[PDB]
Amino acid sequence: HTGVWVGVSGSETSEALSRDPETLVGYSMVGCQRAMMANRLSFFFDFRGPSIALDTACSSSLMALQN
Amino acid sequence: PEEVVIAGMSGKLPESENLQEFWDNLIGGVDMVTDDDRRWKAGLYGLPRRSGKLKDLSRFDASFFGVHPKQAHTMDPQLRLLLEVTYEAIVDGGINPDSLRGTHTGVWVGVSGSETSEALSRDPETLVGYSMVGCQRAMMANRLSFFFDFRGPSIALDTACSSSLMALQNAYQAIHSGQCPAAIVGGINVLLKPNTSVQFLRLGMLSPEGTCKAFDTAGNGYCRSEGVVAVLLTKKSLARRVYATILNAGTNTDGFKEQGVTFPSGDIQEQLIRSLYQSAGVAPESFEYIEAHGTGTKVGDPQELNGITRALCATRQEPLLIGSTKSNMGHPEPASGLAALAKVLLSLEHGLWAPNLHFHSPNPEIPALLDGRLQVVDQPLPVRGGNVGINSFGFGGSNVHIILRPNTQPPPAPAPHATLPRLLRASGRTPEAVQKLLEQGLRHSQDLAFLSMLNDIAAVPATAMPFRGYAVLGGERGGPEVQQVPAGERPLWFICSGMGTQWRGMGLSLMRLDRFRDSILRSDEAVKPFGLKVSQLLLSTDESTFDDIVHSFVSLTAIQIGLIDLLSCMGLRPDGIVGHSLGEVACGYADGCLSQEEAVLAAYWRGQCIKEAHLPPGAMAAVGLSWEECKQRCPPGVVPACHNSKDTVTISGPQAPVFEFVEQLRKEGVFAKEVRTGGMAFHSYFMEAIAPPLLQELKKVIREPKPRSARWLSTSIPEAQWHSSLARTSSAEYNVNNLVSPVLFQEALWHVPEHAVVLEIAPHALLQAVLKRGLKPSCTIIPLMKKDHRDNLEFFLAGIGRLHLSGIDANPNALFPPVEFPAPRGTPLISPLIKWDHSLAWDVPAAEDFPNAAIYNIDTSSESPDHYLVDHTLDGRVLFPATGYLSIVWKTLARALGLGVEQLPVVFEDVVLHQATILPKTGTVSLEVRLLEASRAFEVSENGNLVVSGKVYQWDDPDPRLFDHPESPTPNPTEPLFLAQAEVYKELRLRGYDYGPHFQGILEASLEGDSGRLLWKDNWVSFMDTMLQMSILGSAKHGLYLPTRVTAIHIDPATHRQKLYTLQDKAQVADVVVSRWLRVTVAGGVHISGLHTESAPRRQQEQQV
Repeated sequence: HTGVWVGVSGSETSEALSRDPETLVGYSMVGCQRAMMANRLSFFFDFRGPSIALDTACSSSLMALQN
Repeated sequence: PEEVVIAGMSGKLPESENLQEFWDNLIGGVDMVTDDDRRWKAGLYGLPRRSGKLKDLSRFDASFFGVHPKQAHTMDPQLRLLLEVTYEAIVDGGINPDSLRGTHTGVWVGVSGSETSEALSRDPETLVGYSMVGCQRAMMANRLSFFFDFRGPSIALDTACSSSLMALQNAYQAIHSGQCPAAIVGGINVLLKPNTSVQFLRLGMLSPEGTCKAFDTAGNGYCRSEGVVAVLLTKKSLARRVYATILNAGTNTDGFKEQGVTFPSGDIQEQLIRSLYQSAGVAPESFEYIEAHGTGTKVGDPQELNGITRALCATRQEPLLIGSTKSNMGHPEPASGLAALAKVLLSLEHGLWAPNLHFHSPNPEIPALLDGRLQVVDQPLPVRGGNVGINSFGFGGSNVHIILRPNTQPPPAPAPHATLPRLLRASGRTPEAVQKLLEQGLRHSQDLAFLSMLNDIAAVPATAMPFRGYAVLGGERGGPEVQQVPAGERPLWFICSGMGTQWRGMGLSLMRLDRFRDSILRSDEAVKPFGLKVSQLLLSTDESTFDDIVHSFVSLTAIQIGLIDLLSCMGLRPDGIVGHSLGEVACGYADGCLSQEEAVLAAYWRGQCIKEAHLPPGAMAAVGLSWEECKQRCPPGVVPACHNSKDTVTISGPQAPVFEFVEQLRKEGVFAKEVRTGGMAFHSYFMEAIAPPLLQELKKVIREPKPRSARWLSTSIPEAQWHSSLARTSSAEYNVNNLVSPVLFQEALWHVPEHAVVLEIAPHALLQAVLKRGLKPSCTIIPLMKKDHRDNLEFFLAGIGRLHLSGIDANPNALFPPVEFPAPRGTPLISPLIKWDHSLAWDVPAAEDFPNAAIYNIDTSSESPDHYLVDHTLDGRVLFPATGYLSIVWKTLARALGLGVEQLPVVFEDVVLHQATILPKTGTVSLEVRLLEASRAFEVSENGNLVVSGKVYQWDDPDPRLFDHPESPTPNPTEPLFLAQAEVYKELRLRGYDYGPHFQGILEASLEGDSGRLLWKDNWVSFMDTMLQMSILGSAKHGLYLPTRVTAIHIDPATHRQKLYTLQDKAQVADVVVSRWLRVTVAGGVHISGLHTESAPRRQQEQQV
């Protein structure tokens, strides 16, 4: 039931890949969405617990540790 | 632990400016998803044309939230709407926001997009710094905490489409564990960037029909929608209104799934549901309605519904109701959960289940729907009663499920107090807001809980909400009054009237109140030893009841004490106390210098002592003359009695001298009158004899004197003595002096500061004129009772209302018995009633602020949409079609002009192809096209080498005549035979052109090669290449010739659509003509002029040896 709390505040790569409507690929949503930063880890490691992506700025990592 | 309840709720949802409109749409069957062009021109990039969208995003009351005009434009619309919706959420439950300020309450906001941050930082030369404060994802919770001063956790979750419900789960954990006393939960999602809808469409999640057809066979995808919804979770000890109680909320991730990351897993969802309903101790049968995700996808719905069937519907007898709010308003990804919660709570409040649209046949992959074990709500169903469940499952894999126990509180049993009139006080940002609140209050006049909750939230400072209003309900003469409130603190003062105010049947209209009755009973107990009861005196009917001095004095003191008690109940404390001579007793009670029993006893003793001695009758008379002048005018035996004001002076004395001087005044014509006291000249020398026994009795009456607070201003003694010992403490000597020394009311008035709120505390506002003239013009008298009025409770309530309008915060809930909480089910919602100042319109990013010279990657692999190019093989090597460059340049021009290719008739001129690009077998080749609009020229470069050059520009005035087929120079009447597709392409093969199936599009051609029929697919490259093939077909020159120059080309999609005619089979065909004399190849909507082809050396690969 182990769960993944990840402190992230920047999703810049999401913008770069989603800048051209003609040739974008739907994979970018799976690979760049902020929430996937933890869901990918849970998917690979087979964790059935929580998977959150906190966003408080400059304190997100320690907030994840507290959670 | 502690109970967690849903105190309040608010939000803005697709085509629903408030929750009441959301409900009106849900029940009425309206489809909140529309086909408008608000966010972007519909059909852009092939996106689904339909999307549920909020009505307006440009409204925000920045001033109320301390956001400056510049900061407002740079702020995210989500944050502005969220501030407003959260304020509505706090007030929905009656919890005044200032009560939670400084509390540990924590904000959880679930959000998934930051398009505004990407937009406002696009130009690094002029972007403003404060764009990050107002657009950062972390500021969704931080800004709310900053404004509302919440010292608890402030987080912003993403959790991939289950953010709102995950935040609700975290808030439930926090309040359950005692970490936080209350929580605010939010969900926000706005559609501003078409690239995101394009991504979701490419992933295959969006529905081409633009509808979430839940639990139905036609399920294809989901319709994206905008939402902003905020909820207030509080522990049961605080909640004033309760919607439902959160029995248990959980969360789990699907973990590793062989199918993929975006594949819903039903086993894990079933495990979570079962675990939760086991940990909460709730039988599966108790459930009455589970709000399924219902996204509408083909794979997700079977998994979720089968999981629900296994977890819940396995061991029950009656069928289970299943619903999906997304079929109505679309799918707000981050805020989907809270939208479902809002729907469920509204349906519970209104006693119906909001139906589910777009369901006309079950999905045969779900056995439960086919059987009766699950019942979809396709029409309204009354709420029978049970526990509800809500689950939101993000596409990442995070699941959330919450069990709810609906609130079932019946309306209270009627009580006599409900007949008495109430008072409603409102405060708003605009007069219209206060009027709206008053109107809604008057509609529900009989709902005590609603009025109590409204009165609780109206206590807000005048600076924030400048307009106030009040309305007495339950009385015949009741009409809302509204006026703007001047800012700044206004001192509150008390003026206690004198001996004159006394009338038959006074106070009975106030005995119906509780505090007044208790005060009167305490007074009667105080005076009980002497044989008379104040209650009996008030209840008397004889017009001679109050002719006695003692009855009048004691009843007057009791009534004033009761009024002063009523004012205290509402938290009011005076900054100034001033009294007429009988009043100072009551005034003394106001400051606490006396206890109630002491004051009542003193009044009775004064009366009895006055009765004991006998003096010659003498009438106290009022004369309108200057006080000092009155001194000289007054005859012997009379002394001034009351310095009411600058003009008003009532003189008293022996009856005969007063009559003589009254006759003299009447001769003068000046104002002359005498108040009725039983013919007694109070405050004159006659009272001197009465004193000794008066002091004796009062000494026992007042055991230990006490200091007179600085607030109390003494009319008994001049200011010169205001440092004196005698006038320093409320004592027997003080009362004796008051009974003897003349009244100095006018003097004490001058210390009433400007903008004072006086209150004539007495059974009858006798001194309204005196106070109006004496006080400075700005003051406000606000009288509380009146003489002979039918319902004095209405007058008192209107007095409290005027007090409210004047700035003073008086909460009328104290007057009446408290209302039990939680409030009954069905109480009107308060969120729709809160209206803001939306005069201004703040910047909202447009679709042109997001990225959309032009560079094109030609990928010829199997999956690439350009895979058809692998059929354009000449000499055995694949080459980019000459017409392929034309299409790329055309798309570039369309994008720059901001139109679609189908809508842009274009003209190419003086095109030159300088080199041939060989499409690699493995890899890609990138072509870059640049335009010079002013020169109307274009260039296509390949790795820095010029490929195609010429001119391209929009065709201003298309004309169909240009495409009429030129008369053929050869009649060809016989037409015995024609070249079939096989034969024409066999000839082309012999010449060396090796076109594949995709570029085989000449259904038939004439022998001379001038006429033919061309097949039309959606690809323009193939059609134009087939035109060039027809041109090449009729030439006598052998070997392969490639285009090198075209003089002019015209294209017109409209005429092209008109020209295409379907064949007997389903195929679409276009008729072509080639006139070599005129040098034109015309087919459908295309017109090629001045084509020049140059022979190309054979590759001499001689792969065949």
